[PDB]
Amino acid sequence: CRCTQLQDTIDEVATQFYSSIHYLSSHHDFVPLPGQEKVSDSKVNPISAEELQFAQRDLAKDLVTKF
Amino acid sequence: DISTEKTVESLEAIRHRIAQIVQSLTHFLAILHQSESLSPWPTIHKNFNILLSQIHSLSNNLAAHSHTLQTTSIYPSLEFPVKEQEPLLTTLLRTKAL
Amino acid sequence: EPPAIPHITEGFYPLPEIVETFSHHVLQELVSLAEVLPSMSNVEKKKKILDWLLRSRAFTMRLLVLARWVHLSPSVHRCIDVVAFLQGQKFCFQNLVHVLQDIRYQLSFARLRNSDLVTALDILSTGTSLRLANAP
Amino acid sequence: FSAFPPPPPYYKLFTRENIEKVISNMEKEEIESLAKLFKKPSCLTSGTYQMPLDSQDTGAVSASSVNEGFRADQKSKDGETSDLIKIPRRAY
Amino acid sequence: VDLTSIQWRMPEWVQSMGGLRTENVLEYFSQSPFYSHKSNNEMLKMQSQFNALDLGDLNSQLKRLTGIQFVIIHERPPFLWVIQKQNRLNENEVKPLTVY
Amino acid sequence: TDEMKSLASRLEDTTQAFYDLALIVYNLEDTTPSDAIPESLDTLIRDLKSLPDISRKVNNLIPQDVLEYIEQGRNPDVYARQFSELVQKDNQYVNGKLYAIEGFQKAFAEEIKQAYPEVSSVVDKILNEGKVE
Amino acid sequence: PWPSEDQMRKTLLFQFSTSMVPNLSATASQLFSEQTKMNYPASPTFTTQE
Amino acid sequence: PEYHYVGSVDYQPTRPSAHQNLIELYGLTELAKKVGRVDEFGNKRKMRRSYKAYIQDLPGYNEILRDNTIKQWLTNPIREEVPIDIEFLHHVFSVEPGIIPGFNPKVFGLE
Amino acid sequence: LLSKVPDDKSRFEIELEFVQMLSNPWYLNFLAQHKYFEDEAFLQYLEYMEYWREPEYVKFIIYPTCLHMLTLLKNPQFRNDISRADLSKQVNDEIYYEW
Repeated sequence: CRCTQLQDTIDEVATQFYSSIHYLSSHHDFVPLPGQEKVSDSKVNPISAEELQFAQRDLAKDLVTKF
Repeated sequence: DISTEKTVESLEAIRHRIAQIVQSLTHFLAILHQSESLSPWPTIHKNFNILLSQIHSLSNNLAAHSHTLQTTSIYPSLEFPVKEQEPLLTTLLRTKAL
Repeated sequence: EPPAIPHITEGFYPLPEIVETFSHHVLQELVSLAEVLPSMSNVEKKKKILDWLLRSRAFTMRLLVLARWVHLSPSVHRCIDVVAFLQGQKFCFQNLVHVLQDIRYQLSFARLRNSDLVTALDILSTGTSLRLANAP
Repeated sequence: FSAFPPPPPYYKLFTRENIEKVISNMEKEEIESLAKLFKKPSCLTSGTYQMPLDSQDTGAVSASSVNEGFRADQKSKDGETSDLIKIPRRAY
Repeated sequence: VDLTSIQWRMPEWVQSMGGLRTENVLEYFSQSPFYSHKSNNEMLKMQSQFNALDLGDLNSQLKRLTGIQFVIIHERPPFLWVIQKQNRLNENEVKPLTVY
Repeated sequence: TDEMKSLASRLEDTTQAFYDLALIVYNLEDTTPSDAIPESLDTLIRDLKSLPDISRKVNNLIPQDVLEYIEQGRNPDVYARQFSELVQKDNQYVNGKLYAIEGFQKAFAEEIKQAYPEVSSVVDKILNEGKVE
Repeated sequence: PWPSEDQMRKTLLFQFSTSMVPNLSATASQLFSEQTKMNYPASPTFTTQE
Repeated sequence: PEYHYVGSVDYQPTRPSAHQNLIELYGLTELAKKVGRVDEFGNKRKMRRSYKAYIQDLPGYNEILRDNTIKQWLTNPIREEVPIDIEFLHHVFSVEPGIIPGFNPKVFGLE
Repeated sequence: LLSKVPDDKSRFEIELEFVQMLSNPWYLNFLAQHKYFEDEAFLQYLEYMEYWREPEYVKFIIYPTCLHMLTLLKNPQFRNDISRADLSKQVNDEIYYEW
């Protein structure tokens, strides 16, 4: 009972590792530098800058709670 | 296109033959169902015979147009594509032996 | 200095090779047409000479376009190399994700779960008592 | 459209004739001996797993960071300092 | 191996590339036991290594070539495509050996 | 480029030699001196000899896809455009991916810090070990 | 729940069977069918890998 | 008092960094000036889809054709030279002035 | 009457796998369609499969269902109804639910 569930939780952690990184890579990243931002809007599928920060903060919180 | 129309009349003939044998098989089925006890051997035997005559005629047609029927090949397209979503096609054109 | 970066060597035809094979093929085609010609009608001689002249001129033009575009070759090549690098960085991200999935798979392969003794005891008596009682 | 492998050819071999020939063999006590060799169930003890005999080993897959063992009717717990823990040893 | 009774597909391949295309229909075909690796389309694929191409080029080079070729007979974008294993010894005349 | 200029000069010379000879043979009349049409053919062959040596002088490399573009009649300047454009595009793309993980790490480290303060020294040492001297 | 179809494909009974059977058989044929790095210039279309 | 595998390997950052503006770094900005969609003044850059811009200079009506033969001339490149007998070709190329049917001089595009 | 050509070890690997096949209901359905239940030899071979219920032997079997399946198949009316597609789906669904 207990032992199997904890086993499930560490499995849950690994899944969270790659899930998290993948989510972040998937969603908008364009950073202009000097120049002006420009996108391949279709392939990009951007997300809001604030949406980004909030989502990565959320992801950190979830992972630390898992630990 | 001449080969195509020759194959057309050929497969028309086989269509007619198979039509007639469907009618004879359905008739047989009806006579079977007609009486709750199984039917008398004379009559069923008679019907086996007519069935034989039908299938013999069919085999003759197929061997006569055997060359033109094994050169031609069947694929569905164009207008079936409206109903193409269905596996009915695969079941209808399947040539797996029983 | 500008930072080292892989230089991309394949996918590229040296302009000198292109012009060389083009010269040599056009000349072969001339030699080849020069034998069929004495066996042909005069009107046909002319018709074939004409056709070759114009086809070969179209090819020469393709090479003229090439020659003019050449001056952008090093710039473009530099691009190609940069893109190569950046692609490699993306490949890095993806590749990591795949490795993480793979080790998660090995993870499910390594855990062990507490035995279903119930089913085992039922199978002592050679039936799956569960699947029978349950099922209508 | 979907299909699966047919069972062994020797299923097709069975007849109650050859069965009766092997009970006649039993009554007496080549072909018959081959039949009974065919009828025995010779189980196997060890060594073959594919389509292991014991569960998988962690040292077998990669390097193992620690080893331990606990005595019969005794457990180990000690006090070492990371956040100054005083708790059971496996769990730590 | 009897090739006619059987029904084949690789949804894993389709998802890997993505959607079902003209060219992806011919690649899909390339994965199938129906395709033959001695094919003329395979010889072409071997000759060009990671470069763009064009489709009109594909038919025009199919005729230029002599031997066993797999072409699209009819094409319907949403669901179904039609391929045939035609053999042309010379250009402009082809003997269809199989349909697919 | 002086060599490139000599090459495209000889190329244009050549396409004009073709044009001239095709004209000469299309408009053929007794008045035309016979010595004038083999002279044109001469100029042509000797052009096609000059082409390999000069070619050997240039020495740039053409991308395959460029050759393909020229083949299909497409403008090679379009290729150059697509690649510079792509350099910028992928630049921003990658850069921002690295930033996205950056913020992800910083969030994770702060959350660890409040959650597991005893190892704060460790995590700071972790950020410091990634950087250059 | 029960034996994997592909495991059925690979089972030693089938391989034994099809050893004795010619590969020409029709239901075995249905089961049978069911069973990098580049220096080259990248494509000038932008690609997000998937 | 130290966790395992933590800081086991030191690494310097990647040599080129994405965060750097690579267009400047590798000197492609002059290229972008020369080929970009937008002029450095802000006006738009028109680029034919075809290479007509270079056929525009040359005499004659010139159609744009698609022929992959030069690729093939590169897959099967030929040996170093071909034999050439000027006298034979001179002889072969003397042609009678008579007309040629079915051929128009539109390709010449003189007028 | 071809001479038997079996292998000792191989046929217990095989008989294990065959029992497993018997666990699958769709395999039973195909089996019935192919009228393998018409043959008495088959049914004697089924009783030979009874050796697989023995403890040392059953210790090897992977899918328990087959055992149950086997006792289920001892009724012939059941055989003709696993020829049926509807009942087949009923059986598959019944496992799926237990699972």
